[PDB]
Amino acid sequence: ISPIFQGGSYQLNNKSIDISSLLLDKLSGESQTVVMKFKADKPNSLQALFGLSNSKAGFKNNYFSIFMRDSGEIGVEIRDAQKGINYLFSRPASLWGKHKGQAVENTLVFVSDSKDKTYTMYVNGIEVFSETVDTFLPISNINGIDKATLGAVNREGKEHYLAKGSIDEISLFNKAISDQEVSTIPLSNPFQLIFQSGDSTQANYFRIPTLYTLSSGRVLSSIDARYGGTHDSKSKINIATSYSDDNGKTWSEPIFAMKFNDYEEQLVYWPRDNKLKNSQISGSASFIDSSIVEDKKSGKTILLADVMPAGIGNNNANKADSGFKEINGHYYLKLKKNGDNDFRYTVRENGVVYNETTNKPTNYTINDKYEVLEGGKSLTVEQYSVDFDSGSLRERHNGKQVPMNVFYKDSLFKVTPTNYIAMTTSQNRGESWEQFKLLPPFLGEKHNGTYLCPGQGLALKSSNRLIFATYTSGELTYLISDDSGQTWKKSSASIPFKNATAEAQMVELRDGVIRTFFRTTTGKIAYMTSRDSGETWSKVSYIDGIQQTSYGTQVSAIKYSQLIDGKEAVILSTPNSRSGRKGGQLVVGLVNKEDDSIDWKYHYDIDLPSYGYAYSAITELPNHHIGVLFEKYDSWSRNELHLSNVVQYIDLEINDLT
Ligand SMILES: O=S(=O)(O)CCNCC1CCCCC1
Repeated sequence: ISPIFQGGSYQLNNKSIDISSLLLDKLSGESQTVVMKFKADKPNSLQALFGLSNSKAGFKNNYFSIFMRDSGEIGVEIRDAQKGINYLFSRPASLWGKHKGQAVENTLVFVSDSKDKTYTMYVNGIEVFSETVDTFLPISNINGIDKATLGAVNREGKEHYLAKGSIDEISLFNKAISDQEVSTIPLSNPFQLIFQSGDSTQANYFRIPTLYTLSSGRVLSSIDARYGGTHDSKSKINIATSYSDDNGKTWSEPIFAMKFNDYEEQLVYWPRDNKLKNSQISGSASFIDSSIVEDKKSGKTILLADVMPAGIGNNNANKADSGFKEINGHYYLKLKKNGDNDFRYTVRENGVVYNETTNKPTNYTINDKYEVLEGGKSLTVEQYSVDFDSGSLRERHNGKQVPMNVFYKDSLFKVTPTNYIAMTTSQNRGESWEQFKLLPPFLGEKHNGTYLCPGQGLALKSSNRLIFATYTSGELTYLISDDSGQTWKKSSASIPFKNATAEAQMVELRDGVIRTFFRTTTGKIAYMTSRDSGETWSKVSYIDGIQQTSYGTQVSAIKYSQLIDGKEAVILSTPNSRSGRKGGQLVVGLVNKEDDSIDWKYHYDIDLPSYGYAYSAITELPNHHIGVLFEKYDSWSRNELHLSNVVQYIDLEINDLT
């Protein structure tokens, strides 16, 4: 259908533009669509892009607005004091501000559908909210509307919520356009999606991105596919992967690298209201925080992640138990059988379940998928599904049988309720993944596993050495393999912190010389150095010129292949803010060959200082461009939980950064 009104190139310079005579008499019927292409790289704190109001004295609360905040939040108000209606719908972190220093043209589509009684907002091709109401308020049925306004709302004759920005194009339709029609509207997106709601993972949420460039030229990404909102474990979370063979222009449909099936893969809209938002899937096993490296020698791609048994997360994990029993120099996985108070079993060689009290093998075995067999026959459990149909979160059996896994709630034999690290490998560069295997304890029988640092492992350039950083209380614990990941040893580097989330990423400054950058509790990013390929580590120092919050945020880092200003270069990706997870930057450091110190010379702004930026992944793409996959929202904020499609990918060139 043709638009009833269309205008363009409006500059919003803290002065409203009146379009009443062009639009108001054209509005008819109870359904409308607004399509608006707009820029705002220096927004006010709160500003209206579009308003329909009763501007008469005594009717200040009779209006419709489309508004934004300098946080990147988008929203609408629909109000009529006579009808007693005051709707306010919004979602944080919905907008772009700048990309490569130029203002981004955001494409906004707002559908007011009277038949459905639903208000739906899309920005940049992403649905950010869809709200169904009991009593529908058509945007043009507001009592006494007499002004149509761009860049403010006219209330009682005055300009409220003045906007700074521009509207390149605005169209209105006297119809609620269908989802199919919305999808045909052209976009000018500065970003891509690799993982997204509705894809093959069927997760509605995603966190903790990784990127790694393989020697073939293929670029690989992994991620937490989070089902029960954006919550850390305890929850349902799988590790998913996708790859690109064209320098990041397109990406394969995701597959899983690690997955559990005790709960259904459900695409669920997790509630965002204050009463329900902390609802958390509490009976599911999960994976969380993945990291990838490529092994030159074997050709294998190796991926590690934390594993959490049913109902377990960092919070309630059995500290003081590895989950393993050491028996004459070997670690065996412990099991507790239904009805016992203690863990009287171990998993011996060939998956044989052994009774530690009677010292006899049982007629139970654990296969390579950690599934329980009895007399060689596969046992099963019934799968759970989740719903909020009763007004609160419900977890219940759904009629479907799946293999009984020792990480599951319903399993006859259960592992120790603590955190583990698992490893999987791919021999076809991410096209498929082998069944995962648990790594052994590294810090003793009665110490819970260390926590994997998400992002990349490190493959040393002049040897076969592989290193994955992990952390625990009081130290970074580096896991080192010289045999393609078949065996691992630890290298402990104490840090002056108790219980910090010390997420660490490494760069090889030169042969044998490793610099590790890591998150702390001090508001500054820290670093340490190894000059012997990770055997021993320096004391801790801190980077100046970058701010983090007290709780900190994961940081990613690479050694760039090409010289910059004649020097070896490291690139760092992090929020640069003392206030929240926002103000995303790539910081380019030039290495001083004399002393290995780094001159942090260039700071590239990913988007606005006030716009969200949390966990991130960076890689040098085969064409020497930089790929960034990152959480474009404040993933700490309790106001920004459970947003869909905020993990986004962008392509940059080195000249963009300098
Ligand atoms: O809250 S954030 O800093 O965004 C994420 C922190 N996750 C913590 C970590 C999760 C997996 C293993 C236990 C600890």
